[PDB]
Amino acid sequence: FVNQHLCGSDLTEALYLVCGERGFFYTKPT
Amino acid sequence: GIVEQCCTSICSLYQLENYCN
Repeated sequence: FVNQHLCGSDLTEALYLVCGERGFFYTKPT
Repeated sequence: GIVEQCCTSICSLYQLENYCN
């Protein structure tokens, strides 16, 4: 995906895929 | 965080890689 705006789920989605079986990382500040 | 880093601003897949596991 070239030049992509990922926030909240949109980021988790790609995040979940960019890595996937490789596990990923997210902010989830709370 | 890295959210806005890729959302507000945009990033490439190589960066989301650095943010992977």
